[PDB]
Amino acid sequence: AQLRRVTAESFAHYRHGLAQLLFETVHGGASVGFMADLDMQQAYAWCDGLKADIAAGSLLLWVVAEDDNVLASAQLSLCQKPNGLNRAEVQKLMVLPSARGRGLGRQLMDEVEQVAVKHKRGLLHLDTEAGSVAEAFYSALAYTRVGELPGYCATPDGRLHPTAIYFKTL
Ligand SMILES: CC(=O)SCCNC(=O)CCNC(=O)[C@H](O)C(C)(C)COP(=O)(O)OP(=O)(O)OC[C@H]1O[C@@H](n2cnc3c(N)ncnc32)[C@H](O)[C@@H]1OP(=O)(O)O
Repeated sequence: AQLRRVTAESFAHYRHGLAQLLFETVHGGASVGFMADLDMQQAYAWCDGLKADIAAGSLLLWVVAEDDNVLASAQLSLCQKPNGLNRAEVQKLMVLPSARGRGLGRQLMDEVEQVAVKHKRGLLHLDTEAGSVAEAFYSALAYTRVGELPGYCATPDGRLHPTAIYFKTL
């Protein structure tokens, strides 16, 4: 199982594995953008909407994989505004339910942070469901908690919940 940065040219190889990861993460209960009715048709559409920012270089995408089998993934959105070059937003960090607790989340974030540094990004920020396993995760990775935004998004079943803002100065 290896970590690879995905390009526009290698995307096709991981597209299916990435849609299944999103699929299992959503139905595992996480708030990562979708509802309980997400099916593979919609996961594929999510994957296809990533292709252009990945080809344009503003969205970096990684996966931890066994060939085409994707066990986890992480993305970094490089801010492109003329006064925001010092920052980037971590998003879509996900690990198959069955492969959790084995350190994959952390192997991804360590890559993300090192590439962030190689792209002169002094600031990494993100938001994630308040009270979720993702909170203890970022905290363990020494990300600082800013606080919450109430009713930020709904859980896959409809319930409104807050998101919690975290950051890391690299
Ligand atoms: C911007 C963002 O991406 S927000 C999206 C966040 N993603 C999600 O909520 C998706 C659902 N969750 C997941 O896919 C996973 O649980 C992730 C990505 C949050 C990370 O999970 P894993 O890959 O299994 O984490 P990993 O084992 O690398 O975490 C390392 C440390 O984090 C902490 N940790 C991980 N899982 C947990 C948990 N369930 N409870 C408490 N602490 C935990 C621990 O400190 C752990 O060190 P340890 O194993 O010695 O105790």
